Amino acid sequence: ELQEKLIAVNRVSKTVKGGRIFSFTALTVVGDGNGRVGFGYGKAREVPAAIQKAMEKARRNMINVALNNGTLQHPVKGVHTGSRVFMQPASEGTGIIAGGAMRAVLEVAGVHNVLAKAYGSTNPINVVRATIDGLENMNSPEMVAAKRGKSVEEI
Amino acid sequence: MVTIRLARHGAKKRPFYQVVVADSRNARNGRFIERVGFFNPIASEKEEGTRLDLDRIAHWVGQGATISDRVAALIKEVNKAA
Amino acid sequence: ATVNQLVRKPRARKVAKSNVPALEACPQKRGVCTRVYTTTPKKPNSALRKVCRVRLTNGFEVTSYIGGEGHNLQEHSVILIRGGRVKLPGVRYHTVRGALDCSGVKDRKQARSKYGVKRPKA
Amino acid sequence: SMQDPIADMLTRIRNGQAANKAAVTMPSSKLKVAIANVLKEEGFIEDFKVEGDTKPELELTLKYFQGKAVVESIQRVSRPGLRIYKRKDELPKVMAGLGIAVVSTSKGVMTDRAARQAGLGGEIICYVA
Amino acid sequence: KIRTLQGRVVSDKMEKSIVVAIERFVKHPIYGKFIKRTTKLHVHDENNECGIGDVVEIRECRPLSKTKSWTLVRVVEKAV
Amino acid sequence: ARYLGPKLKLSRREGTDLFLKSGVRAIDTKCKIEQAPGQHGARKPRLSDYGVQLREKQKVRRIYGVLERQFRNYYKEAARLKGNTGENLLALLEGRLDNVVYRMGFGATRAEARQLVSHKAIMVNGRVVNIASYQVSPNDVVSIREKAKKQSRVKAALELAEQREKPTWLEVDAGKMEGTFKRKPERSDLSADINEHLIVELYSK
RNA sequence: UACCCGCAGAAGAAGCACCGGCUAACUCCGGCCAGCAGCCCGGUAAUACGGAGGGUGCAAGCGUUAAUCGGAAUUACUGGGCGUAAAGCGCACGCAGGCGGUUUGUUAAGUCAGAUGUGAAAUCCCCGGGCUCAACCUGGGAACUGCAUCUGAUACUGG
RNA sequence: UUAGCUAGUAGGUGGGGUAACGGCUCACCUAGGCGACGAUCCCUAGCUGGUCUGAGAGGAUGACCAGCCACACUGGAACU
Repeated sequence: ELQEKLIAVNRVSKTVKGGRIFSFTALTVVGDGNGRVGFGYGKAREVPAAIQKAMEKARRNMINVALNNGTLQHPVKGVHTGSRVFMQPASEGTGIIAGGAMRAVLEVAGVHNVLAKAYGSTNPINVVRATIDGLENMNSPEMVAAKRGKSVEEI
Repeated sequence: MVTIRLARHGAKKRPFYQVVVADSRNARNGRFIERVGFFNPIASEKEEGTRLDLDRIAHWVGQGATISDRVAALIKEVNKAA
Repeated sequence: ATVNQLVRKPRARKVAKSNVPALEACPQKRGVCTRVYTTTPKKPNSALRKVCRVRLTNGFEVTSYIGGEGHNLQEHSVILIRGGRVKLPGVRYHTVRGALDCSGVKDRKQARSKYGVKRPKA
Repeated sequence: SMQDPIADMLTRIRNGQAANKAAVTMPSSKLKVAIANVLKEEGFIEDFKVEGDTKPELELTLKYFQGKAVVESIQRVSRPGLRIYKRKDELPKVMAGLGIAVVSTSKGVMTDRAARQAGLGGEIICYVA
Repeated sequence: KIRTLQGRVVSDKMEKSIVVAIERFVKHPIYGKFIKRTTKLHVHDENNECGIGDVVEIRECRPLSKTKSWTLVRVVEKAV
Repeated sequence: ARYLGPKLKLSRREGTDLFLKSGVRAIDTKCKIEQAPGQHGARKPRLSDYGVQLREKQKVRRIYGVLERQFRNYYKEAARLKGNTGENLLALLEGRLDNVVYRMGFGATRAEARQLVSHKAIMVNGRVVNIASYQVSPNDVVSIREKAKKQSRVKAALELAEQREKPTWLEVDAGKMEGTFKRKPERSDLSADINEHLIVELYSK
């Protein structure tokens, strides 16, 4: 019972001897809403087939996120090719302050309160890749506590 | 001279005076030395409309500061009520 | 830039140049029609754009567009111009229809306030 | 030339951690030993020893958990080109408290939360997350 | 116990007066770098006791000329 | 400063009953509720994110009969208050005087409740208050004036409200034609088909 | 005068912009002309011109223009770059300037801590109060992130 | 795309002058003083609490209200 969200549909084209060959690419994201989120990207000669391929690729290749009561553990920075992403944990009641692709990722991921901002290029594919890379690199107090070989009294 | 008087603040038709110690040459709502209370002339008698400090007022009167007629009446009524 | 290079020469904020310099930070400017004529658009488009040249009260002489269908504007006509360019290179101002020499576009029923047309009473 | 040996120590730690080095060695110094003490008591390095008398050589034993780097990030904040001093009410917290900020207060080199509990500010040496 | 300053003497060509440069360490209001700033003061030096380079302790007084409002208290280090 | 035009058009556009009619019938018997207004009402186009946010804000506004300036000020005060912005907004919306008078049972619709309030027929703590946006505080007593207790409007409204559900924060006596505002309603007491976070995202963009 | 009371009768009181995408809102009718355009339509079935019907958004207002900041991380201190997109001086020596290996002692200038004085009132923010509500007025507090002085700390920078 | 500026100019002694210190003024003597941390020159401009915007840092701004300054047809001057 995971939530699936179509982020962007784009029409690309390859040229051949006869003319242009138009195909469609769809970027989606799925997530169970409590710390697991994955994005899929499918190209197809039609829009529904592209969305189906994106959903199948997104249902696999899902990552785990260490949430903290529905928000981030700490401010994180995600970077892909052109997009640089900043996410920050907020208090209860603020919502998701983020761009379209960031909103989709953080909403299907299970994040409820976050202050986010996208720098550089706002390309949807690179934005969702940067968001996923920033969320999977976010660690919890138990992780750092066990990695430091000392109790979790820092929490 | 130095005088203790009222500065008519508030809105239209609803005045609110601030008992200020000011050099008598300045404007009414202009430069003053010290605010020693207030006076709300349209108070509902349910709340307080006369909270002018008598300690600093007496200290300034002891230094030659003059008391305006309205402030003198206010001091008299504050002493009578309290 | 190195912090020392900024200490010696700070950041120079890029200055923005106005797109309607003849108004001189005024919403409208009055001027007299020096020459009323028509112009052909640029490339893709093809028409005969109604335009006029007007010497403003501050001495500036600019070309101003005359929107709407049909206008009774001759030389020496004292009109009111406002910002707003025509994408007709060179023209950077619009003539306010219904402003002290430019009559409103007749037979307007929609978007009348943009062309100075009184409301048709039933 | 060598104008910042503390940033050099941080860079040696970072490069030895990225290269999966077991231990890193460097010329020793009092401030380097104090920062290494702060790192060891916080659990970012295993151990450290200073060898040599006329040219002391500091050797830090790097730490790994799952074949992964224990020190994810280590940055120099106050540097010779720009010194950063903070008061006790504006001491920074790294990783929203999960990381440490090595602060040099008048009572020695300590972490940011230790300087906060001691009611002290000072020079922000580095961030270790 | 009196509020005073301290600087080095950069000129003593004038009679009964010296020019003391008070150097201060100020953080830049924007970029946070600690920059040096120099405050040159015309100081009254009776007896012509101070030479160039002396680290002197000065204090403020009433105006003694068009540009002199500070006077000498004592010399700490003497041009060597 | 008021909406006077067709009422069922709003509920048809929102796709949901907005209680803009008294309740002598079902809305299905007075209009095509499942069809949007106008010549192109049969079509349903895919709404954007801004479309959904705007439509939810308009649904709440048309429910409470609040124009845009007052609703913007309501959101400003809710974001100023401490706590979650959405329930603060809905509580500020429910605290209005005409809303309470309607919920109290003295109005068949919020329009006739607003007419009762504005026409100086409603009292708060014995003081005739004729402001529809008057924020009603806890423990306040709301009653019909002696002169307006003779109107059949209030009787029909009382009956129509008895055939409705009873709010938990209102202690009303139909005989004395008076009621008491006990407390502000919590988020769980209002309708569950109102997404306050949509309005928060619309007004915070 | 505020406010209150009585009378009569829905009676005296709704407009503006928009509907190709960005951006909520679609159909009919009249030829790259007339025209629209904030950035990317019209050459004879134009949701983009003009009119009508319908709808959308605001509402005693609604739009356009002018102006500032934001978005613009697009002067990047927070917070950018320079092989090929704009950007490494043709190369070097070198004064001023910037920075500077390591240990000890000393100073306490930078730095840090505490206290005092000051930082006008209004304004901003918080809890209340009075105007039938609000705007508005107002009590108290917080704040005014600053400067100076005095007393200490000595890890780091400086002498 | 303004680099040199300054002769009462910088300081000292003495006389005068002011309510008051002071080249404020005068006589004489010394030869200095300012400046690359931007002197001099040129253009623009009342300053502040504050206002608008911004998450903040900042950017823009200085109408109303309050404090300070300057002016009173233009230039000069003193009297009470």
